[PDB]
Amino acid sequence: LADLFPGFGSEWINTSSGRIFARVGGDGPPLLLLHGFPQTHVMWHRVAPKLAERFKVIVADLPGYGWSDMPESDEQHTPYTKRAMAKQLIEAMEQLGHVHFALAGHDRGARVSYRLALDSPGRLSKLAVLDILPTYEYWQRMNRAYALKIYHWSFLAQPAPLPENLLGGDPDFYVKAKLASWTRAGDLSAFDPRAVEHYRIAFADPMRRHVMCEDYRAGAYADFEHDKIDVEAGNKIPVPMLALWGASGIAQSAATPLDVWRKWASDVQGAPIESGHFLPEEAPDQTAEALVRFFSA
Amino acid sequence: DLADLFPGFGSEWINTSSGRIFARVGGDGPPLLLLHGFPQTHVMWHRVAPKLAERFKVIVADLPGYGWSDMPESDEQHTPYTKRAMAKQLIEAMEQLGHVHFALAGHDRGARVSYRLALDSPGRLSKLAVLDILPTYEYWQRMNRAYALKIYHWSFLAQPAPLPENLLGGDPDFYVKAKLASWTRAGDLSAFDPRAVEHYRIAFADPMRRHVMCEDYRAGAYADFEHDKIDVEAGNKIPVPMLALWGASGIAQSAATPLDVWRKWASDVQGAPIESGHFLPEEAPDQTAEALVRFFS
Repeated sequence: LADLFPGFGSEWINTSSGRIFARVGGDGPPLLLLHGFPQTHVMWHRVAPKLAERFKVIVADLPGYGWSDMPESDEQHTPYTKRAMAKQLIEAMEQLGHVHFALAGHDRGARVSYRLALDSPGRLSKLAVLDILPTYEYWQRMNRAYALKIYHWSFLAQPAPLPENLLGGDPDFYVKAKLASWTRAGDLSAFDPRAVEHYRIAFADPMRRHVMCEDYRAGAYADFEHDKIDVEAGNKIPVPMLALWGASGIAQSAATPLDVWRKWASDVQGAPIESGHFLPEEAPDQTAEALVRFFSA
Repeated sequence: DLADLFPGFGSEWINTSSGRIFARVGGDGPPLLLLHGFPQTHVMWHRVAPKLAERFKVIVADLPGYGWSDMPESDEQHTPYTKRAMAKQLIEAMEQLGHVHFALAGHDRGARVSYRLALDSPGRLSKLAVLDILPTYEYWQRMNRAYALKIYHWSFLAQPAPLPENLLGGDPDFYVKAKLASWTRAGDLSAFDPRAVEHYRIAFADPMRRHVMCEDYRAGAYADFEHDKIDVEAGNKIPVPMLALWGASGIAQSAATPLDVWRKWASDVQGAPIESGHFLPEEAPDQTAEALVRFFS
């Protein structure tokens, strides 16, 4: 597997729920980058160098993803709820001495991020979320059109071992299909093939696939419940936040992203980027510029 | 290999302009067509059809593309697997038997054919019974988080080929058994005759058959919904006396109280819950059979 972060260190961060793998590079204020599904921390490899010019950039595999340890799940999918993941990453950052940090997340990692910001806003200086709306909003917008677009939200949340069993016949196909289907071009051309091999290898592990289903199961249940509480309580993220979404990404299919994020966040700015879902790989320069600008003041 | 679950029924290959319809035919009296759904074949009627064959000419047909019926070539609109096309094809099949006015009971996909048949060609039907469905439009209209999770396969199987085909290919025996079990009251396969499960398993083992099923679901997400929408918007009601049966633990009762729903779609509908999951004729054969004989005779 290729090293896509030349000069970045490698950290195995112990937490109470398992080790968090991260690449660490740069200097300056700490910036935690969180990938999503079906990816690993390497999806940041095209923007993290630019960030590392200005920030101490920690590029972490989510709990259960990549090379992070996989906590055993339970009937409530607890370790794969974003609340739990957020607590675990808070612990990881504390192990590095980062109790107040900037956070950019993509996809599942963005869900961890905004849940972190709701649960533990004091930990964040600024938050960027890439190509998501809150989990509650996706579910609340789950009509025919969206159920077809993000069918995987309900498919991967089916009780084990149904998606696991189907995924296991040809894991390569599914990970490549999801990477391709959510890009602007509809193929794998936006990705570095070395990055794709990282994603594919991670997906080849039946336990990693199970974790991904657990993440989606949490996404269908506890994550939704946690968001529902906040949205019904009018809890808003108080951390200044950037919502970036791809013009051809997933978030803009459900709804206009800034309008939605303004319901969740008291201090949100937003920008579309001409890109499919995978902003940092499809549009690394625009993404990296957006993030540097936002986190730089 | 495959048991004959209709002793004393004939076996008829009915030619149509779109391919052969396989049917078991027994009994004498007014013709009654029984249509199975997914992921089953005509043999799902094996426990109720002999009771029906006491008073009716019972024709127990595999849906177009299912079971042993031929698989018409699909197209980009999934035309042959739209319920309107399957209804047309079954009307033609019944015409080959000289049945231009018949009773019709359908379960699951076959019930969708049946009510579409009733809407498109109500003169063809004396009486219609639909088992454990609401109209396709209603499922999509009701689409929300809860229904999305419950009937996730509506969106999963409707994904563009070859995504669901490849996934189903990962563990087809598991999938068909999981569907059967998960939609019963028991939650396992104990309501089924193992010889019937063998029929369903073998049908499901054929990739071409699985492709047809995905075509059926793709139709169900697109054209079938559009056809239904036209009828809702025109206020077109089914004028054929109809019986809506649903499993107290079935799919239909979740989304909305089925009689109340069907009364929007049909002018003369009676309904009854059956103490069963989705597979009324197999989980509750006596209760189902009685209800059908009472209604049809």
